[PDB]
Amino acid sequence: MNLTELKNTPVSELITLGENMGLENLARMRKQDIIFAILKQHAKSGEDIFGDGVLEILQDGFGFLRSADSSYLAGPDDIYVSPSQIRRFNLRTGDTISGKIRPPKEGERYFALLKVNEVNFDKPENNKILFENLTPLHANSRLRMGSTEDLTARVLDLASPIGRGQRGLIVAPPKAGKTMLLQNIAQSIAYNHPDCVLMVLLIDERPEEVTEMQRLVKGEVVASTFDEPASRHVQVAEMVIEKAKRLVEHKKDVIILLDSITRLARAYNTVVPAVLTGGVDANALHRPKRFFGAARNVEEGGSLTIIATALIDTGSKMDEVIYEEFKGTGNMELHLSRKIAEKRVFPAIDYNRSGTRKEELLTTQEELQKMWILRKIIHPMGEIDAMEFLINKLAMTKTNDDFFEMMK
Ligand SMILES: Nc1ncnc2c1ncn2[C@@H]1O[C@H](COP(=O)(O)OP(=O)(O)OP(O)(O)=S)[C@@H](O)[C@H]1O
Ligand SMILES: [Mg+2]
Repeated sequence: MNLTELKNTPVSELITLGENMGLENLARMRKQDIIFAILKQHAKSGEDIFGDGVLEILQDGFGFLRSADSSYLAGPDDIYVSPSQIRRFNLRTGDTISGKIRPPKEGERYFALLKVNEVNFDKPENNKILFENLTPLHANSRLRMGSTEDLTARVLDLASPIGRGQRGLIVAPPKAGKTMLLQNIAQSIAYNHPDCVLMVLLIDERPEEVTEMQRLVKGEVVASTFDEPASRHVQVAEMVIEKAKRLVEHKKDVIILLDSITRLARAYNTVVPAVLTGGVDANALHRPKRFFGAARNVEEGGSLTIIATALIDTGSKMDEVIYEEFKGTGNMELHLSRKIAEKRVFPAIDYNRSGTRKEELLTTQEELQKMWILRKIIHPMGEIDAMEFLINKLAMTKTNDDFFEMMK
């Protein structure tokens, strides 16, 4: 007597019951559409129907349990929540409600929630929200990150360390090795810290890039495709960040690997304007600045760390304005050099103009002391002839032995 055995299933596989049930024809029905016909059939013979989703309260006071699998897309398989059920348990957008659901009545489109079991993976008896969580520093906890796959991660913990609940900005021009850098972060965080909920968000991304990201990354991978309207690029980011805070409310750590603040801001721009400077509404930047600005280490407990990408040298006059607005709004900067990518040289990062401010407190009292040694002999070093020196003086060693036996 259940139907939550597996909801997150592939399309061709989901037709398991489509080859077992007494269904007429299922030729032109979507994946989210076919679950609706199956759920109603398991309702025809009484039974109990369990279910879960992510809360999104609409303009009219009611909400729906949006499927995290479908990147919070609106579908028929969504579970409805009444305004009465919102007041009953103090529910806000971003909540992960789970429990028994009910079949629709006559004149009802959606399936509705019946019983509430877990809110935010916890009993309905819980407190303080992210908006009033005291935010002192990013340095009390650290996300430390001999294969060549650990070469696009080794430089990071020397060039620009990643703090727990830290605002990070990756700056990259087209074709600089940006997409796989995020895939290298995702590895050096899952294969190192499998406790903090990892969310990988991609705005206005290609269909082949999202599926590859969905494959290689362990965790929540929410993304919007290029064919989708400008409004949907917002909805996903609006839903990912609203769930993230809700988890930080439970003293839990959350890391968001957002792709392109620009591509997110370009969406936030085409969805409400008024007076322009170079094709960008100056008022529109307020909404995406709230997204990136939420990244913090909470004093009471938990963290929210957003390591997002900024696009420079796109060619567009709009994209040049966006990065300028975000220059130093974060406290962690990782530049990606154009010239190092032009001559096939990877872990391509501008070590020189890529620091990670407020460092002192993120490392031990002398963990930084042997890091400023190389940092003092980079000024006379070139650009493309600076990264080759960072491989040979690293490959023959490990992490802490990088200078103890490498000082002549
Ligand atoms: N860590 C890495 N190790 C080895 N090769 C890399 C690494 N990062 C990037 N590359 C190479 O650099 C190229 C960059 O392609 P992507 O991984 O898609 O990065 P990208 O700069 O985001 O590409 P665009 O601009 O979105 S088409 C690839 O062809 C890879 O071969
Ligand atoms: Mg890419």
